[PDB]
Amino acid sequence: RKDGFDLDLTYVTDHVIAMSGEVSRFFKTKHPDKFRIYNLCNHVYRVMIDDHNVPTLVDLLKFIDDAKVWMTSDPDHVIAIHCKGGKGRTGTLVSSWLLEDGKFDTAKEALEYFGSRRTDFEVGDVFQGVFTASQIRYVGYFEKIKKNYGGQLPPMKKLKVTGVTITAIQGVGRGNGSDLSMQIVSERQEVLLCKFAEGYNCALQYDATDDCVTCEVKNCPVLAGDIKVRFMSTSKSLPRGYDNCPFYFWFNTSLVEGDHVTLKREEIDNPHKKKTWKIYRDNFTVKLTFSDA
Repeated sequence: RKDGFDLDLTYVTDHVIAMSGEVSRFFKTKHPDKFRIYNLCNHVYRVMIDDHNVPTLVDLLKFIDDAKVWMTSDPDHVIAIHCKGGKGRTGTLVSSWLLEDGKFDTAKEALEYFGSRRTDFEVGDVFQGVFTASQIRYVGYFEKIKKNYGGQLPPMKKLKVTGVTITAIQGVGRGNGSDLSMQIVSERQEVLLCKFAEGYNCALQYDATDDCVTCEVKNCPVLAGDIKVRFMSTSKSLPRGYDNCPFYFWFNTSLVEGDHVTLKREEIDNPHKKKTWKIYRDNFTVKLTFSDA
């Protein structure tokens, strides 16, 4: 800002920018004809990602391909990734790029580096100060793709949710799952809704001894690719976090191992924030049971 530019702009590296008339002016003078801008919310590449959500794995690989050709074609080329505040969504793509460009071997290091450069958190509180749990997971997904699938999408696995289990239920909503409903979202569309107490597409069992609820999930259509699962509540005590609900997460069907996915507190979106840890206890987990489809 010694040059007089007042932009919320960070050189994550010398050639990788994260940011939130003055902007066009900055790139025209500092990087004339040598910039590519990525809009997350004609040297412009658009990818629309909802606040506090992830790009699909397809969105992410498309971006990587586009970024790579631009970056490799000229030493002085720069990429600039912009968002609302240029935080979690921006960090997801930048960290993925940093992994692609070889600067880091692991997602954890890439993510932590982005957080240290972009924010004044620095290392320690980066993971939940900057990213959602799904955002962390998706950069981890990209790491696995690069290491084990040659930078390409894994073989498609199609699944159906046959069950959901939630542990440490006491103190969450009404404490017996009766306030809860579950929505499954694929490609921006609701594909299943379960209302627990009522038995609407499901059957609820509450176990007071194990402090858990288990719900048989009925009528799930075939799920393929990136799946968002949202939980809603009619209770007064369960706060809504991001995404207008108590808790939610994204996963990719083709990266599920075995017949289930179990997510710990820190792996679920909203409970990942420390402010909620009086509600979501250390043993709070959500597990989805699948069948092959």
